[PDB]
Amino acid sequence: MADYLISGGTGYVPEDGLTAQQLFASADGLTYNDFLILPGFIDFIADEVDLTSALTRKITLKTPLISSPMDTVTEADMAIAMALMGGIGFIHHNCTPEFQANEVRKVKKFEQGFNRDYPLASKDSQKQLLCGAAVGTREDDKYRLDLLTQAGVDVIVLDSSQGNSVYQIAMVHYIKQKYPHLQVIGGNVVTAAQAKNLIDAGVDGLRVGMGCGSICITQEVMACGRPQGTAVYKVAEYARRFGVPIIADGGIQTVGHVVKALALGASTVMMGSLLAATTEAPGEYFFSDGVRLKKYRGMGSLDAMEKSSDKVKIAQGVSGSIQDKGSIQKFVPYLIAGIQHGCQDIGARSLSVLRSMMYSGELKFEKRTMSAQIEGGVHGLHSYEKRLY
Amino acid sequence: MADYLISGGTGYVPEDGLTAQQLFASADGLTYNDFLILPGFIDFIADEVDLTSALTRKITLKTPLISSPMDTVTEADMAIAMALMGGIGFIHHNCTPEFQANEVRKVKKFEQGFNRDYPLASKDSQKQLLCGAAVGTREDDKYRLDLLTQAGVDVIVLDSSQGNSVYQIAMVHYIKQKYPHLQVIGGNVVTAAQAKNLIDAGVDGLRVGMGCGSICITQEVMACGRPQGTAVYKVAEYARRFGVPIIADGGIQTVGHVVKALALGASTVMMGSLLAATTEAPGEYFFSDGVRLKKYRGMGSLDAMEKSSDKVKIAQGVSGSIQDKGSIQKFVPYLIAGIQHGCQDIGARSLSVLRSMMYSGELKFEKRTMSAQIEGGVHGLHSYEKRLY
Amino acid sequence: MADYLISGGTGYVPEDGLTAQQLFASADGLTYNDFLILPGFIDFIADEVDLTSALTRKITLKTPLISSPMDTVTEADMAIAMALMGGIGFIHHNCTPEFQANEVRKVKKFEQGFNRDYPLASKDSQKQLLCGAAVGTREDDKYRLDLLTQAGVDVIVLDSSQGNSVYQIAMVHYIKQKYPHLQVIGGNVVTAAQAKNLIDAGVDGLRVGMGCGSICITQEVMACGRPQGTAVYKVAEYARRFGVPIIADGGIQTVGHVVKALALGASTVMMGSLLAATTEAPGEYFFSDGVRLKKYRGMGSLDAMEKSSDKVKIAQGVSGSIQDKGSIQKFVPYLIAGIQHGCQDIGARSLSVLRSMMYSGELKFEKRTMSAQIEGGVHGLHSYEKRLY
Amino acid sequence: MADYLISGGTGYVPEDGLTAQQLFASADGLTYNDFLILPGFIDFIADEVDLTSALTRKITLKTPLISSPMDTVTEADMAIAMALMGGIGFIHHNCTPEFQANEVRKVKKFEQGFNRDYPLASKDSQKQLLCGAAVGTREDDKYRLDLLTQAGVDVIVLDSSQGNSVYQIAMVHYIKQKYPHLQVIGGNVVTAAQAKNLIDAGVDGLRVGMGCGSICITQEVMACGRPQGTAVYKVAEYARRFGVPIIADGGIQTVGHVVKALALGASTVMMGSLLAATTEAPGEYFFSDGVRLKKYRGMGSLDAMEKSSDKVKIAQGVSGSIQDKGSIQKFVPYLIAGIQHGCQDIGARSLSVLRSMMYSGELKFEKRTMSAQIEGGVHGLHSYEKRLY
Ligand SMILES: NC(=O)c1ccc[n+]([C@@H]2O[C@H](COP(=O)([O-])OP(=O)(O)OC[C@H]3O[C@@H](n4cnc5c(N)ncnc54)[C@H](O)[C@@H]3O)[C@@H](O)[C@H]2O)c1
Ligand SMILES: NC(=O)c1ccc[n+]([C@@H]2O[C@H](COP(=O)([O-])OP(=O)(O)OC[C@H]3O[C@@H](n4cnc5c(N)ncnc54)[C@H](O)[C@@H]3O)[C@@H](O)[C@H]2O)c1
Ligand SMILES: NC(=O)c1ccc[n+]([C@@H]2O[C@H](COP(=O)([O-])OP(=O)(O)OC[C@H]3O[C@@H](n4cnc5c(N)ncnc54)[C@H](O)[C@@H]3O)[C@@H](O)[C@H]2O)c1
Ligand SMILES: NC(=O)c1ccc[n+]([C@@H]2O[C@H](COP(=O)([O-])OP(=O)(O)OC[C@H]3O[C@@H](n4cnc5c(N)ncnc54)[C@H](O)[C@@H]3O)[C@@H](O)[C@H]2O)c1
Ligand SMILES: O=c1[nH]cnc2c1ncn2[C@@H]1O[C@H](COP(=O)(O)O)[C@@H](O)[C@H]1O
Ligand SMILES: O=c1[nH]cnc2c1ncn2[C@@H]1O[C@H](COP(=O)(O)O)[C@@H](O)[C@H]1O
Ligand SMILES: O=c1[nH]cnc2c1ncn2[C@@H]1O[C@H](COP(=O)(O)O)[C@@H](O)[C@H]1O
Ligand SMILES: O=c1[nH]cnc2c1ncn2[C@@H]1O[C@H](COP(=O)(O)O)[C@@H](O)[C@H]1O
Repeated sequence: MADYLISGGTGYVPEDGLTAQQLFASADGLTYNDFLILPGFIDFIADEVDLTSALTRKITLKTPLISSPMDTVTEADMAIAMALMGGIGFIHHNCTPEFQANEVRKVKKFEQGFNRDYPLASKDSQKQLLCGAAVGTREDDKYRLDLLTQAGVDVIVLDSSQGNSVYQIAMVHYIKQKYPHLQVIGGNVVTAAQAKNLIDAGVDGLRVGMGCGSICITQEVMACGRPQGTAVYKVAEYARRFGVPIIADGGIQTVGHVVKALALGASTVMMGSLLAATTEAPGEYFFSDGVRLKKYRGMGSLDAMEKSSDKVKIAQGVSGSIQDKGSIQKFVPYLIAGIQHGCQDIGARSLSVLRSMMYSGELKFEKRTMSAQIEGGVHGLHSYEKRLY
Repeated sequence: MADYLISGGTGYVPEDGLTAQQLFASADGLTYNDFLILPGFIDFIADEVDLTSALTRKITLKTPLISSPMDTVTEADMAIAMALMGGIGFIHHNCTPEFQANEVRKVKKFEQGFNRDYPLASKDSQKQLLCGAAVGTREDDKYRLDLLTQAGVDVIVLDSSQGNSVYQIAMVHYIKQKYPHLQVIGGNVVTAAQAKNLIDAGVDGLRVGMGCGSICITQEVMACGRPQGTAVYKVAEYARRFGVPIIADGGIQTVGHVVKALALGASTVMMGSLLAATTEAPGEYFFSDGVRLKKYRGMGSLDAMEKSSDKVKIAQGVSGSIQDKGSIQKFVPYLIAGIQHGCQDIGARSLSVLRSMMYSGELKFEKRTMSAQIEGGVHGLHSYEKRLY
Repeated sequence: MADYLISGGTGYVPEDGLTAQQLFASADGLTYNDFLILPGFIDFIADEVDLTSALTRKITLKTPLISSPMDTVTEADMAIAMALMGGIGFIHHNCTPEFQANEVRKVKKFEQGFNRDYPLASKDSQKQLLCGAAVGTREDDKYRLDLLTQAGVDVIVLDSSQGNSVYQIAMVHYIKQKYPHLQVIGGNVVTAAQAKNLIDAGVDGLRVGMGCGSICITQEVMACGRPQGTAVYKVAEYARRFGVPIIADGGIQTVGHVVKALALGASTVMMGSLLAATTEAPGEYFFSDGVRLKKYRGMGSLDAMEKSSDKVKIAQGVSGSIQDKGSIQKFVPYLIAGIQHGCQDIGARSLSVLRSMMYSGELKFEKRTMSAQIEGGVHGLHSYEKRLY
Repeated sequence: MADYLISGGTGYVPEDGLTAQQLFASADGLTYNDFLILPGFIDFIADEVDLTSALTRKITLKTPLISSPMDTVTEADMAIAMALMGGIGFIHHNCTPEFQANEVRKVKKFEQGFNRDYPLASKDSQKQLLCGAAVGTREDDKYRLDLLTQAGVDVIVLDSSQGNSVYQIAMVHYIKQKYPHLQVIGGNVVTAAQAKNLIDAGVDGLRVGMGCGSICITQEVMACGRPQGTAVYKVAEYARRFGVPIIADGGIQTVGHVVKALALGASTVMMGSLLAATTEAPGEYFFSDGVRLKKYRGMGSLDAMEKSSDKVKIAQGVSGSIQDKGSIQKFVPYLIAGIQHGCQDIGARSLSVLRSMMYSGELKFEKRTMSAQIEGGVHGLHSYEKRLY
């Protein structure tokens, strides 16, 4: 019985798999599809799994999930639904300042019932729903920010492809002195050197990803960006040294990508395309080839840039369509159950525990070859029907 | 004279290829498609090749092949046919306890003739066919297990996606105390750390693979699993230290995948999709686009979970169809002859010899690039017809 | 302020140094002099440090220190003194069976006072001092073992240069069936492959080291042995999987070697030359060139083999002398204070905690070049006097 | 109990240490002092160890030991004694042809008794002692070789610092056509490329080492040679492909160097300095500072090149003295017992088995750091006396 004397509270666990530190040592360009998380020990049911998540230094959500500040994803209906599910939405800024402040006002005034329960409903002190908003880094964004702070916005995201700029750092120093209470997320960043300049400017969170988004062409136009899994791991590991949470933003096609982003050190995950074409996503449904579709586009797509408007405009995103997904109040419970089940197979009873296992090297990972990615999908069938829930 | 003095019973063999230990040192995600086994020396005919296989610590099969405990693969007709061919079948548990015990009873009472010959017919002491059954890890599975042990079941498989759980370890300790004679296979596991907890619980065999199965989506939903060749090699090497055989389960598309699974240290191989849509697989044939198909589905697909029905259910598998393959009594002889010719090209006269050559580093392997996998398949033709036998 | 959300109970610690696994990855021949342990965090005084140590599966000492079964180190006076200090002594077997049983009898009958205090005095259930004895693997050792078990010996060490033998495994099986209460330490071993056979034979502890001891010539005579730090790490890691403690035996010149041996996974440390030429070490003091010396010799030295006696005898050790060190009741408190201060600088409040930090990767090491070993000694002085306490 | 089914005749052995192939992969300059052989499993007594050794393609000695063709080591008294002990001696050629043929004649005419027993006495078909002789690669060496073959010499060594020459290859072709029965050892070589040219010329054995010998200065004069352990391993591995045995020549200070040389693939070991200053070594004893010494010198030392004398001669060796060792009939039994005990600790019951274990990867090695070489010698004593037997 005296095994406790020879190694204390450890006990022997066979070594198998790679720590996150080893998984990224090779300096390949790993994205979420390129690796798996190895199963752990299960000693809890999947419903016990705590999804409590830092959005910023001060704001805590009960679900890691965020709707992206895009004009085809997040206006007040999306922000209300995401808050009720225990995430948040950032109202997009491809609209007039007064329009965006009116969308924020609708979220802050919602009250519910003015039929279901929302035990994760992600409220502020006054029992109003939490709301985020995007702003740019121009001089008009100072006026927009006056209106949004008057409308009771809880958190601001500085909304750029490349947040490591004098323009953004000046905007951070301006917000943190004029509205010291206001939580500011800087971004986008993909390197620790970008993250250090915004953390030194005093941001309360970071938004991580460049390229990677489903509608994005920044990598093939600008040559610039990073494989998103590697960016999330590198920026989360840097931001963690300063107590700064990160949002893994863009490239999330599946529940398994969400679990990978959280496991690599993201505190929250931001989705455009996964929440696009829901009932709460702005714009109308339409039929093309007998499929109920809704528009979805990059904010640096030409039609997104033509709205509300150096002579030649470089596209950084595409405009397209996503098939109807139903309602956020149906889809986000599927994401929550999928995340909890993923955490349960991993043996983490909490997302804070999941990241603690990753940084301690208790959590183990495994690379996938191309043939392993084929083997991990559906293969060898004549036909099949992938109904996820 | 001098050769024996200078190096004993060795003699010089040029070094070429990698040992299994070197093949997996790189920590890539190798699956079966990612590597080849190098040819050895042939000094026997392929019909000399002994396919004798440990299923558990106590049970030996004269052939390595197992039918998977799936409701579209293994009821009594499959289990009878697989036993007569010298494998075994595990009766699925997506049915009431009395139905599954009646399927087991039909296997144990079969006798043959109540006409081919079955010199590998895989029988117990009383000359009844061997039968396996699946059970879960709930409290109803204790009653199910009582009925199955009354029906004379020879071996139990504990049937989970992630067998390293308190629920499963408790079910192992319960079976081994109440039914000490009964052989228990634990699983599914893909890591040695999972394998150690079930081997310490006292399982008699392990079932290896998570993801990998043709109908499986656990990797894209849960983020969790392993490339199956790597999982088989790692878990077989760990389980071997304790005298525990392993079943390589799922991702077997070809005879070459079976030979690879056995070469990597699997004692037996379990198939769903390769034995699905045979005459003995449960369910009816049907025609769609002029092809004779039969249903094949994951046990964690939604329509499989609906049978005999936490409000939102997460799919871990798809539902689909496989093209008709004929009869087990035709197809399993093709698998046996294919395994024997593979062993003959390798220079192993037995599967025990094959694994001994692998652990001693006598058996050599070679990685395949993507261009080598293309080169290894059919290429450069206008059209062709792949008639396998 | 929610830093706990982003990484749970870990918290950020800069990475510096190597884990023990990395320190031995290079496959150099590291001994204790070849590496340092890096300092940790101090949150306790050195006297709080708990030195409770497993000698075997069942026996616990309150100090990690053992006197070696050598005829110039351990008879009853050494064994009494080492037990009173909270270690143990193994009575040597280079004597008649009746003489060794009489030495053991003197330890078991001691009582104290028939005046310092001994709060670590390392007693049995009946409040007698613990005593070990050595035996060989011949047929006369069965009679010797009968006398020693009648004399009330608590633990047996099987005393060979190379314990992985049929002769030794047979002696283990013989002891464990005839004397099932009796604790057996196997050895000497230096590889996990040797440790496997003795652990499978059923030893309760292992003695680790071959060559390495101050009087050793086994390496330049037999070509056979291992660098002792590497042997301790590799055998302790293997033995830990089975709950078997290890004794790091030989090559301990300093307190820092003891702290290194314990950090590398040794449960206890065995000393010959460090405890030789104390007042309790057998044999007389003598003067040569004006220095008070006592004889110290290997048990495979020719004069040690000439005592109590294939015509040509191979020496495996030398015969020599050590300068007088005083008394065990003065020297072992210096070793204890040195071990506790080493643990305090490391940041481990217990030896069980120290090994837990090492296996978990929290304890970091650092290799020393030859120039770093020079820099870590006394250097650049005209003269100096190294008074240790 | 079917553990044989899962891995055949292998059985599980924990991997620990390096195979010889891995030990030399790093391309350091390992000599014998730089590595250890790890202990194996002992299932035999050391006297069972068979030391039967190929000298050439045709000649077998019962002991691996050869006296070097040096004028301070091997004339007829040494060659007789080495043959009676079950090695051989090569009579040196720093003499006139008639003198060397008379030394060979005395060995071939010896008979014994014209009283110990010599069960290893290393005779030819006619029950005469085996004798070797050296020759050079000049035209006078053709006449010398006529006389030596008339005197009944059994084996010739071609005696050069650098055997990969037109002069030596011509001499090999000349011997093999004029005396087809006569066994020829080529050398010295240290690379496989040198070995390939002499093996293609048709030598029956190789002599391996350049520098390394105790009296060597070839490395600091010529810049040319190899670390002897590495040379033995490389040349033995190459020569083994053709069934050619190797002599490891020079740098043998200890029994452990002999066991290392044999384990690295040497079939026999050649000694100068270890057999110098024995009673059978040519030259007289003399006293200097009260020590009974005998001269020992390199054959390329100036005073060795003066005997039997562009104009400037380069020393390749030193002239010196060795302390008296006694008689070959006392010392060679110590070498034999030391080799057998080293083999017993390693777990090889034969030298053919030892080399088979090394090439198959079963024999494991371990590098020594400088601090491990210190720890492996005598350390931490005031004084000591190293009596070897
Ligand atoms: N994450 C991505 O990979 C990514 C890539 C492209 C676009 N987007 C999104 O599309 C939208 C537009 O992105 P963007 O980066 O093109 O917008 P942006 O306004 O940040 O940048 C456009 C250009 O204006 C410059 N700029 C910004 N503020 C300035 C100031 N005060 N003075 C002078 N120049 C200034 C920028 O450096 C850049 O050259 C945002 O919603 C953004 O998140 C995201
Ligand atoms: N590739 C694979 O290995 C794989 C992947 C997915 C599903 N499957 C198969 O699909 C079927 C279902 O797999 P599964 O893992 O979903 O079934 P499962 O019943 O093992 O697990 C379902 C859930 O219930 C939990 N659970 C199990 N026993 C419990 C108990 N007593 N109390 C409380 N909670 C308990 C589990 O931890 C898990 O959260 C099986 O046939 C399985 O083999 C296999
Ligand atoms: N550093 C070390 O670990 C080391 C090295 C050398 C010696 N020593 C010590 O010196 C002493 C002698 O060591 P040793 O290994 O020479 O003693 P030993 O008795 O274990 O071995 C001596 C020889 O006898 C053989 N032998 C042992 N039992 C036998 C049996 N029943 N039948 C036949 N042969 C048998 C062994 O295999 C070996 O060849 C011990 O105190 C030992 O601990 C220790
Ligand atoms: N460690 C060693 O291997 C080593 C090193 C130096 C010397 N030695 C020994 O010292 C002795 C002398 O060695 P050596 O190599 O100096 O002797 P050597 O006669 O082989 O070489 C001396 C020189 O003469 C040349 N030579 C040889 N045969 C020739 C021919 N027919 N025509 C023209 N040139 C020819 C050689 O190439 C070399 O330049 C030998 O006993 C040898 O084994 C050994
Ligand atoms: O026009 C664009 N080009 C590049 N990236 C964009 C653009 N518009 C939005 N993004 C990014 O894409 C993310 C959404 O990606 P998705 O979830 O994969 O669809 C957003 O949150 C932005 O970071
Ligand atoms: O619903 C499911 N999801 C994931 N894996 C499954 C599911 N049902 C069965 N499996 C696994 O898939 C294996 C069969 O894989 P196949 O032989 O490649 O078709 C089974 O034996 C199970 O381990
Ligand atoms: O004759 C011998 N040769 C080699 N090792 C020995 C011999 N006798 C004892 N030993 C070992 O040396 C250890 C003591 O080493 P020391 O503490 O460094 O002096 C003992 O416990 C034995 O393992
Ligand atoms: O003059 C010389 N220089 C260098 N090596 C020599 C010389 N003479 C003999 N040797 C080598 O030294 C070996 C003996 O080395 P030892 O046994 O270490 O003393 C001989 O067999 C030769 O290969």
